[PDB]
Amino acid sequence: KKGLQGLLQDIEKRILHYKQLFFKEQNEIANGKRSMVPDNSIPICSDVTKLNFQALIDAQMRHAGKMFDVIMMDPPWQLDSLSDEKIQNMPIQSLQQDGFIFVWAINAKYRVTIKMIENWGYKLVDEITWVKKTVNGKIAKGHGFYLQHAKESCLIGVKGDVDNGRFKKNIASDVIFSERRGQSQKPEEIYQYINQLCPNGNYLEIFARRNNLHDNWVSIGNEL
Amino acid sequence: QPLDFTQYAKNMRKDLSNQDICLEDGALNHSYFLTKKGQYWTPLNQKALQRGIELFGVGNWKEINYDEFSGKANIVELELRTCMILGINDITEYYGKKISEEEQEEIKKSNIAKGKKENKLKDNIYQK
Amino acid sequence: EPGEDQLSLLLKWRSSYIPPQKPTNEDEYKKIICKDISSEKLEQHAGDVSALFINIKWKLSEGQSGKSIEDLKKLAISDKLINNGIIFIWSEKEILSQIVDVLEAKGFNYIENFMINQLSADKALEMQRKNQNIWSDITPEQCIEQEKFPPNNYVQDIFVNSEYSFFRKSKKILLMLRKFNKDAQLELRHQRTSDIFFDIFEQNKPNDVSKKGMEFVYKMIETLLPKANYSEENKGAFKMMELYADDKSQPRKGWISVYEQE
Amino acid sequence: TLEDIENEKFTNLEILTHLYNLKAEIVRRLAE
Repeated sequence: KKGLQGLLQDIEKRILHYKQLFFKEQNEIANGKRSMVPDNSIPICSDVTKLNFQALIDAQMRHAGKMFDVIMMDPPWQLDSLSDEKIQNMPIQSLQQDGFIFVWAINAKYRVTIKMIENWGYKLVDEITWVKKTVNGKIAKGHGFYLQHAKESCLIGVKGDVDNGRFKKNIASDVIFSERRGQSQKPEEIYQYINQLCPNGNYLEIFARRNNLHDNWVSIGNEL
Repeated sequence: QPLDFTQYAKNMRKDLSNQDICLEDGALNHSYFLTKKGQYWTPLNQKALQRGIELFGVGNWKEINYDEFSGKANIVELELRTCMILGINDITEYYGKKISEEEQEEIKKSNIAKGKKENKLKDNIYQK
Repeated sequence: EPGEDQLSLLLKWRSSYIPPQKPTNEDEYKKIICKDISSEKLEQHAGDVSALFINIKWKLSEGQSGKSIEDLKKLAISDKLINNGIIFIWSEKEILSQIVDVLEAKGFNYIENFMINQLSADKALEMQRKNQNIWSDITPEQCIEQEKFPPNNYVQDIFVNSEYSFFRKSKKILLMLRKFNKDAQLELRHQRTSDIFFDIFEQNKPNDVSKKGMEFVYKMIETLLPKANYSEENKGAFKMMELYADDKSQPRKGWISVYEQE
Repeated sequence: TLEDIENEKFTNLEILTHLYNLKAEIVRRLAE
């Protein structure tokens, strides 16, 4: 009918409008415009199972004269996701001498995470918990088996001779009380706390996300 | 002595990051992050499109997709970028035409100059 | 407006969890008094227990008084005392791995985590005096007792942050570890209490949970396991046990109390 | 639904190719 022709006309105007918007965006991109990613970020697009860590060690030793200090992690557990064998066989004990590790375990993967970081060579010394929040100011309660889950846990190991002028003591807090944003996006307060712990250091981030690229962090991820 | 993280980041990005994440000097490629994953127009893709326009005609971007880019590309994006690098919103008058590189640049500049005094250039695009 | 600020709205649970009076009848508790719990054979005193709450106070510094991981190793748990149940034990950041290792040595597997976010009644008055500057000069403890709390719309600056060599301590963790039996099946009540609640505290006493907070913990345990509560058929066969008990809140209906050197 | 895909959180290129596919399908089913 003529109504289908009118729908064709409407989709023609919509195509022209969105074509103009696309041309505007691609003309602005090929000009002076920067994204939300900082200029000092180091993103690496590689799967950890296939990534050659020796090249990373050589580059870090060449261009910094030392090694990493924080190896913050957030592994995709099986419960794309990968098995715990690959996470345990990763070369973390070769990526650090004197530093910390942040693992961001879940409730179903708590004891195995503790065993993993004790097998890498670290000693469990601290724990950081993220208590979720609502817009009104209450706790965003969820669900679970025995109790309603409204928390997220980060397990912290230590290694080597940490006590120097590099790392600082008695800083920040274990509890991050902040709203849940994104799909699975940890708050920026953990990055602020890390920068309070080791100011002007070298950091590594495994299983990193485009939403959490930072101006002092080497970040490895697959969608990065 | 302390180190500066600008040169350190550029040096790390030179040998660790991919060719699309950083430039030749080591500076961050913001165009890669301003789009989604996978939908990024590479400088190799632009040269591939121009070489396909050199070889085959305009408006028959099926063989161009088949044996130019990867065997699989976006037919819509090929048309949009061909319109953008010709300076003209709609390429109806260019259908079936095979244009060289120099003549392509001349046609683009001629369209830009034609629309400059016609009050038509909206973000380097001529409307008709 | 009252009742809408973050502090007065996060501590709204305290109006319903009033601790009860002590049970006058003798057949509602056990009240065992011993000398050394770790050397004590609890299997003689109590039968099958569904909930074992260990109210242990850890020793972590050189001068700090309390119990240790070696004292936890010397404590005896067998299938006679608890064959199908849950252990609630106060854990610490320094000895979490040792605690879970020694408890998995006795057949108890980690299940869940229930913690208390510490809020300072001293920092509340300090922040009130800092921001506002007539009722703010009384006591940081009478405000706990009278429940007259100052308004606070940003609670993250009120946390008890005790001294540490790392990130400052601002929480109290109660671990839950369950002995999975095979033939039997343990009665549960899923999702009746959140694994987090805020509670007021003292800056000088970070390890002393309030009476209402301990009431909240006790009602969480009793709501989690409903057939372990006091009833007619549970007389003489109480299924809830306490280790290192205190006279503050432990004489309770349906609860076995084991004291240390009264 | 065109009004659904236009007001969605889609980027300006997936919107554009959805619009082109819809236009091609409706012109094909109009002509034939």
